[PDB]
Amino acid sequence: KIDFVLSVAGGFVGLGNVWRFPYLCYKNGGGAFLIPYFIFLFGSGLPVFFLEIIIGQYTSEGGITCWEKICPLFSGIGYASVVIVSLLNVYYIVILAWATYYLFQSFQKELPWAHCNHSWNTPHCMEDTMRKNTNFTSPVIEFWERNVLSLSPGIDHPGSLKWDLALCLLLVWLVCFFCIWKGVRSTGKVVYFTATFPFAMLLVLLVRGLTLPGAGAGIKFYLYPDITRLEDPQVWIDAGTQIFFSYAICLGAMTSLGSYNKYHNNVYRDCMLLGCLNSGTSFVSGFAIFSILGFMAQEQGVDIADVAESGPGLAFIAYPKAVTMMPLPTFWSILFFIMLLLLGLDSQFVEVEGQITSLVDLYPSFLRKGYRREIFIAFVCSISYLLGLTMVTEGGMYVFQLFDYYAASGVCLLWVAFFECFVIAWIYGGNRFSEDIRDMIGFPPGPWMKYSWAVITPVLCVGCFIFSLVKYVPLTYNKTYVYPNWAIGLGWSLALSSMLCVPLVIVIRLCQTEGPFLVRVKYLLTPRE
Amino acid sequence: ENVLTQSPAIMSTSPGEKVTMTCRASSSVGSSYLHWYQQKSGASPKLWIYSTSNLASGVPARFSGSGSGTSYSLTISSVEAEDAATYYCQQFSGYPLTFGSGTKLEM
Amino acid sequence: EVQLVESGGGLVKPGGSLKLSCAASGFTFSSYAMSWVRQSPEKRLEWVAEISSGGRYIYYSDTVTGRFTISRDNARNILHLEMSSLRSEDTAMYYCARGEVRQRGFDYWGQGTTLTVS
Ligand SMILES: N=C(N)NCCS(=O)(=O)O
Ligand SMILES: [Cl-]
Ligand code: NA
Ligand code: NA
Repeated sequence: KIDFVLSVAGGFVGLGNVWRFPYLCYKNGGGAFLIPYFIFLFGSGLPVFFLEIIIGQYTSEGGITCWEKICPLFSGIGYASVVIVSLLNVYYIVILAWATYYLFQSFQKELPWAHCNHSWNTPHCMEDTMRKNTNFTSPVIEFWERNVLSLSPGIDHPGSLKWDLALCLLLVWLVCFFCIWKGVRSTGKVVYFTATFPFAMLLVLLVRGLTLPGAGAGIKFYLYPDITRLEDPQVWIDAGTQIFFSYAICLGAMTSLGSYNKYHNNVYRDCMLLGCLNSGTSFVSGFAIFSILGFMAQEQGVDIADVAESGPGLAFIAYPKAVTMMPLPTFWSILFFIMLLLLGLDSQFVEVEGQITSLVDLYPSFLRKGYRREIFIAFVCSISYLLGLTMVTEGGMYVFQLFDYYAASGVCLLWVAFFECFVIAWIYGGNRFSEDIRDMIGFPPGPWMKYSWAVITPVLCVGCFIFSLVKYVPLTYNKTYVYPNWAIGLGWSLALSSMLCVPLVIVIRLCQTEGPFLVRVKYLLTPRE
Repeated sequence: ENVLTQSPAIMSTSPGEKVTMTCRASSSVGSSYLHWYQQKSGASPKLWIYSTSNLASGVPARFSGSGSGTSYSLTISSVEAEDAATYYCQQFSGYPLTFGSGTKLEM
Repeated sequence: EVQLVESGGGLVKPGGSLKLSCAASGFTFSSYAMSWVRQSPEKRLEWVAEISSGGRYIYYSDTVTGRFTISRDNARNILHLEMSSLRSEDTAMYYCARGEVRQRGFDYWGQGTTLTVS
């Protein structure tokens, strides 16, 4: 029934499509991004999404515990997934904090990013219309930098705590608490609006973008590939782990959703249609963003790669500009940020719900019902609030960029995808798993799925992983700022926190199990109830 | 046990006439999980229609299928002596698997 | 895919035991789920048991679930059905059928073996 379809659609369609994909594509020069993007999509993305859903549906266990019924030895995959979601939920909601701040700033006769008579603006401001007539800055960019973000000169300078963004984070976390606690904002007929309006606004933005003068230059930037860049491991990791991010895999959240589905339900077609929806909205909203970028390039007289931030703020530069080019800008500003809030908040609801269902399944003795499950959820939300609050400082953009790069992205996703596919294909067995799928959905996976799990996904993950280490380049925030070495170490700390769960859980399970080593391994390789 | 029943248990017919057969289930059957089998007199059955409308490899194109939920049907544009056989509908949605009572076309 | 051939039909006393065989050829027998279907002297088809490709999932009809045991030999491409206590209602024509895909049905049927319990 459509509870599953709606849960998945609202979960893994979200800010990954509207906000992350455009900025990673822009960061990597546009067209070159799509080749590895589609290679990963059809090699690993859809098959691993189906794999996660099928694990969940087969075991009827949530995220961590399903591996006890498939391969206990590699139970560390579940803990790695859950900690990945723990960090994602910490940093992902800061985007909703920014969206809330923008929305409250929309309630004006004139939008604050339309011109720079305002106080925060540098003396070097030039209103974008007149620039074509020094290091001038656009009001749309420096609203983002100096009012919303109040950007510190570096991560080494935390600066003050933004007392307004703190309450924006508090508001969105309260919304998450009351939605997950009471179960509100799901399964109702109101979902007819909640699931449809965001795509309507995306269509409005796309129609605006494609009609702006200079859109064609942006689309050429978007679709023409410079094969030279591909030589750099950066585009490959960015695209492949953007696939893994956008599909919410390696989180165990999709596995958690699958655990609620009936054992004999045929999910394959639904999974393929949902994947089409996800990758399609990403690719299509690419045309919305890059048309606006081409328009800005034509208006200001600078190359497309120079017009905006090569980073997280790309959406908060581009769409704010677009809504300024429409009748009654305040109306469309409010609608844009309500669309962004709804689209991200359901993906936040799904991710937090998956985290909680995965965690309560470990100890159902406690955490049973509203008498204590509500308190556990409240504790999780409070902790995630205090951690996300670090990104609300003036230096918070650098911390957010470090989180977005390392904590739930990059090699840590490749690691989990590799081990999931490797376990199922070679430790458990493709022959066993295809028979299980035949028992559940009624027909075997077929060769695309079987070989994607057996060879293609492991090969792609290992290739990108090793390629990024042979041709290493460090992180930079906006192509100028270089992180200090301790910040790079912190990013690797975040990534390794997720990755090391597999080795350490393996050793923890080899210990405390009885008997010689051989029987220990054989016992841990054997499923359990 | 989902009981399947076919109404026209026997069908007196002559070449050139059109035919439609009915197959009702005690419980709803998914469209992809109902099939029709032919069995010539004195020989083992052969798959005839699957997924409620997809014709098997050897069946002539004159056959067709339709249905949804609790009721299904199979039809012939025009019969021929080669079509004189017993046709069984079968649900494959859940166990035990059950075949219909069968309908025999007499000419 | 070409061929299925049953063997082992015959005459046994009421309450007796009998084992049927069904050899396969022309396809990789280990890759397809297999089923036995039963046709009474009244020509009515009745399903008996299913065994999946790896033999790990097995299903029985409610009228045989306590008395019939199904098994397969993937190393020899032969399918087996064993009846422990044959009731009078168990006399019938027995077909082994290839049923790998539930959305596609029984692709191929064997020639069948008659079982008599006079
Ligand atoms: N957060 C993750 N990873 N997935 C949710 C869907 S999306 O908003 O990132 O496209
Ligand atoms: Cl995406
Ligand atoms: Na969403
Ligand atoms: Na997505």
